Amino acid sequence: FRYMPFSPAGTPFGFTDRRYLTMNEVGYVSTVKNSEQYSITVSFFDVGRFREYHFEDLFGYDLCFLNEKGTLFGQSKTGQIQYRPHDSIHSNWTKIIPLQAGERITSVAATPVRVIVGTSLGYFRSFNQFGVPFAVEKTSPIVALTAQNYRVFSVHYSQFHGLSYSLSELGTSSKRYYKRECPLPMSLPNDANLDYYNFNPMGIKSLFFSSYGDPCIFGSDNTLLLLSKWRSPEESKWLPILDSNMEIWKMSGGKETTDIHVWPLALAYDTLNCILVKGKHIWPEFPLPLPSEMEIRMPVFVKSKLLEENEIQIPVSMAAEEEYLRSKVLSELLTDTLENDGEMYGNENEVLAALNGAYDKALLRLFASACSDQNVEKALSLAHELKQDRALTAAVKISERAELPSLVKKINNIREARYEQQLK
Amino acid sequence: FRYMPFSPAGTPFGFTDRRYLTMNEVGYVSTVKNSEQYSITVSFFDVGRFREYHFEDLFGYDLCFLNEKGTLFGQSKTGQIQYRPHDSIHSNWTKIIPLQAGERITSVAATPVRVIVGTSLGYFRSFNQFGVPFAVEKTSPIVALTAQNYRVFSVHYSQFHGLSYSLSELGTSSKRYYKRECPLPMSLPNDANLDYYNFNPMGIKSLFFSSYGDPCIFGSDNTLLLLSKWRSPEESKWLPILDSNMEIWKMSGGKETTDIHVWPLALAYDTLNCILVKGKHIWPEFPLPLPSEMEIRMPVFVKSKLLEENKAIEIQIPVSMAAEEEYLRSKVLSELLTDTLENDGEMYGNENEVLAALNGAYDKALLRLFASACSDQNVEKALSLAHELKQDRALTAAVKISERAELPSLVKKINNIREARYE
Amino acid sequence: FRYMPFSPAGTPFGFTDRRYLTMNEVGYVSTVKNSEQYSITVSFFDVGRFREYHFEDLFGYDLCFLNEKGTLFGQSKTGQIQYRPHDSIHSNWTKIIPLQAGERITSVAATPVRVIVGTSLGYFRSFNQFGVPFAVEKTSPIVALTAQNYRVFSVHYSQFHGLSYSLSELGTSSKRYYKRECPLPMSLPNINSDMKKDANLDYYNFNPMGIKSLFFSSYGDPCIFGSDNTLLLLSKWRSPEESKWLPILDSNMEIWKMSGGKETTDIHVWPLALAYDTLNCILVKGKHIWPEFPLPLPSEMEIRMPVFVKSKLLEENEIQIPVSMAAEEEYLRSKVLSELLTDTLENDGEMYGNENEVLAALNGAYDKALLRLFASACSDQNVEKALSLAHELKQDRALTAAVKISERAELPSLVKKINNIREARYEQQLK
Amino acid sequence: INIDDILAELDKEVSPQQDFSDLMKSWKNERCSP
Repeated sequence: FRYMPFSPAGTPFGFTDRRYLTMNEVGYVSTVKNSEQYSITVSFFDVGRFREYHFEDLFGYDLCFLNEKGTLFGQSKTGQIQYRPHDSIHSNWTKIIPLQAGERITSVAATPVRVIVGTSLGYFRSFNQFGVPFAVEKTSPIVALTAQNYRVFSVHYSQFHGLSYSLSELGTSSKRYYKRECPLPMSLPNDANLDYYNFNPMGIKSLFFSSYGDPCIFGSDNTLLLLSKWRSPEESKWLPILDSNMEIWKMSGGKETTDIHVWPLALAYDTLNCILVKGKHIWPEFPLPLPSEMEIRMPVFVKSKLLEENEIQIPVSMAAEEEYLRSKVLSELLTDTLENDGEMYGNENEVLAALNGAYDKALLRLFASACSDQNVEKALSLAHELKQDRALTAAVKISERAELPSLVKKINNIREARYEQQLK
Repeated sequence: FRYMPFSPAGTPFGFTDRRYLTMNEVGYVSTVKNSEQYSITVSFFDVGRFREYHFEDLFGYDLCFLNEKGTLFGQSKTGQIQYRPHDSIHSNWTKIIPLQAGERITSVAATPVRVIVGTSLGYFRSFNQFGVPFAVEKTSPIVALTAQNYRVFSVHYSQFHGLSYSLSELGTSSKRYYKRECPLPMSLPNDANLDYYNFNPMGIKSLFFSSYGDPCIFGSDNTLLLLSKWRSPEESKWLPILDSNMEIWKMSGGKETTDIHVWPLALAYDTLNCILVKGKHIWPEFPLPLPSEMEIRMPVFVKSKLLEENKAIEIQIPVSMAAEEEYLRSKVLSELLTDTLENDGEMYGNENEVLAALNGAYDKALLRLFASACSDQNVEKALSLAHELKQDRALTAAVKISERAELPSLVKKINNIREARYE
Repeated sequence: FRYMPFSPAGTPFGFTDRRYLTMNEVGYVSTVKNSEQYSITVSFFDVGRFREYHFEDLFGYDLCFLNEKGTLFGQSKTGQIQYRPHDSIHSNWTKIIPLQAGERITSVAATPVRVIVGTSLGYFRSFNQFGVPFAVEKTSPIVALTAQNYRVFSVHYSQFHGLSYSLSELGTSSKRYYKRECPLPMSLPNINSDMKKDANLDYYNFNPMGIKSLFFSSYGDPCIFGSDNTLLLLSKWRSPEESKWLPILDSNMEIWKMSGGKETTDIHVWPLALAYDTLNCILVKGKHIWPEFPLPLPSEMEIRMPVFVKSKLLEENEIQIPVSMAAEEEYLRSKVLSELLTDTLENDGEMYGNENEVLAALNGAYDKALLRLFASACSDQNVEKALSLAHELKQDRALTAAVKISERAELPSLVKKINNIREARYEQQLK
Repeated sequence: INIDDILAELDKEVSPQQDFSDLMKSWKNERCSP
């Protein structure tokens, strides 16, 4: 087994001679072979506050991390980094990392206060944003690293320990760890794409953050995970929210196909921006196409039970349960972000309100089907979850239309106990 | 490595074409394969509460879980389940579990408020007792499950890191874990026993809860483990409390018989109900033998020391070895009950008197060791147990044994603990 | 994979018939192979207080652990120990551990309060000096162990777990954990094919984990010395989520810095124990990496953080270091010793009586070498690199001398930012 | 079972675009009628 240098959503050379080095929600960085040297481009997705440029390499960089403040480059053998801020006022600097025999650099990070270089023996060197060193720490070997505003997410690995994340937050002086080396649920691998697995053996395509502060990771199972309740020490769950083996199978008309793939860039409120690469080679090529979108669906469908109902059309008796889960999950990521840190844009309250309106409404497509087959106990327990009170009396008028008269009493028994709750 | 569909206390086919699927304290299942379908035979131990029913298996259900309320079946390949309560009023619903390419269903579980199905890619699907889901979650792959009234036990094993339990509970509000993937102190294994390892490669025979809320597991190590103080994460420690192979050598009186295999059933605060399997097979067969019960015993005896002791002549153990076991059994079983009465309330009502029975036996089991400590003319062997006694009536009885041994300096040391204990 | 028993800093037989068993600051104990029996020799280091005695081994007591109060022994096939204290204040009693088919005992422990014996399948059997059992507990297999007055430090290993340490404490009537089964950053010996012909095969046949010695500090912080030839150190272990493994020393640098740029491999490093800041050592010089009779004198060695580059010292010509490099190493090396020492005071207090004086002697040289970066950065006209250095100066007297450095740089705009940091201390200090 | 009227009360508890759609509609009707 070998270690390879990792950068978010990179791509290898192939038979061609120009590749990307990173690709995230700010810009994409490409490189081009001049047999002696390299010509590195830093092009941006935003246009207003930023400019693009290009410069000439004389060292052979293959590691970068592009974000808002700076652009931290790297070199995988000599241990040579360079930090190029986007501002014209602050100058660059260069430092050469100590390396022992038979050692590499795996991945780097460019937080607005710290600069982290993690090597392939476990060392954890932390500078400041001008080049004054702060610490040297020994941990497990690191194979991926990323950051947002102040927090830092990483993936340790050894040949005998096994995969483990770690989620810290180097603030001004606060170094509150949250999870230190807990295990992580992901499946590593075990052809036209044999050129890919020589390049990245770990199988992580591109890990990133959300726009609200929730870690994600896009495994080689093509299943975007997500972490919830990470401010709490003992409630973290890994909710899968998308299968790229399923959204393609719907859009191909109920058919196996080997032409459309998925390459992720970033996450939004509920949409995923994707580079739908079409071909054998599952990396995008030059020029970079337009980022499409794709919605998130909880994986509750059946590959067989849709085909017996015949693009793919779903019956409402199966589509009702999926919207029950999806507005249930999205509320727990929204009701805490306001309560702990707060809202950024200001419109966070009304989308919260309209998300509850999709929650009770999607339950009533199921609650009516429970009365249709003469079932009082199954339809009883469903009326304990409607936190919206104006849909409680709305259910009573559905109880009389199905003529289950004992059930009409039980809902009014629920309303009174939640009525006396408010007075205290 | 192959992931096989584990079932609690389940036996393979073997040469015969009828085998069991489950076993616990309330019932068990046998199945017979006829010419075209399978014949599942539910059959109980208690007759005073419920009734036997049995019918034809249309798909080849090979996973099951039997509890006090109902039962739950499922096909590991196709992924179709079935939930049949023992009451006739509530209905039996059938839901199909969504699966992927190359994926099994490892184990199932049934709570009176929830239903869990864990697959071999890590999904942790949770329903209620009617068929309304709550969440779909992603963890490490699962090989065993076990539930009680509110709390669920799990066992994970990846292809990389593995062997780690996770003791959760399914609260009415939020699933608040207690151990999230802590490492498991249990040993994977290193012909009639060939097909037992092609059927269950982990060698886990039966995992369950106690009747006082403490998990246990009986694996292929032939040793009963038990987790103490599971609620507090500071002092949660495993206490191995029964050797199964050493009780066989203790009853035989100096004979090592390698055809008596043990099969545990449940725990009832003192005793372990077993199936004394005799034969080349380590698993029982048709018909099922009677329950046999063994009083629990610490593994604090030596093979060679009991051999030279019982060389002149059941195993006769000296009092010097006898009170060593009785001290630890009074030491383990004391602490397990005091937090449960403090946090879960009484269940049987007479619990406070049982603590007086152990704490009474706590004193005597030290005092037979206390005379075992001073009879080897060593002063240093005895003085620490004057601390380790609990009662004050014990230290009153500890001063009369020190006077007949002619140790005047050890008399005043027991007196010094009284100035520490009176305050 | 085959397990092997362990002892702190124990050499193998090699080819001769005498070897040592343990080695620490108390003294080194050694055996001599009688053809049929064995002959233990227990030698100390402080001869004015305690005295060298010895006897004959009839059972092969190859596991041992020597401390200030007693000297434990043990056989890893019979499971028979015997506690023989130094003076005639206790007897020498013997208790036999029940062993099973294929089981071994890998290590022992010797504390002033308790006795700990761990087997090769996890039966953490606790005794005391008074000889009573406490609890048989089941954990992962154990290949290493050490302890101090109450605490214990262990290293587990399995085929299905990987390396994991455990720091717990035997209190009075309850045992509490701090880091139960957390994973470990240590290299395992990557034994290649050419080492089956090397002179060091017999060491690696003796010890596959490659841990040459583990021990505690003089103040009570854990350490290790593996096959990476680095001295790891755990800090801040009281906080359960802010543990740090800081490599305070690399032996592979002090060979090359002291040989004058030579890649000579004929000198090695062998640790015994750790002082306040210097490290006692045994400098073996030969084809065998283990010390041999008679053992050389315990020599001292100062610690160095690993911030030096091999290449950039080659154009600077014992290899000499510039002042442009020596401040930054001294800034770090004084920073972590100002973190370990303080938390021992505000939890325990003084252990020898002189802790405040060595404390205030260190924060001055920290603030003194921090000025050397300030004078180099102002001459390169990077005034924002100067501002980032300012917030670290702990004493107020450090800020006063830094004002006089700014006036020789001819930056009247920079000095306004520094004085506003000084007065901003005054508001919070009154709260 | 129709929930849309029950949803239509749930949310409740001249426009300058419409004038331009009428000028564009009255302009197309002008040029083709006799």
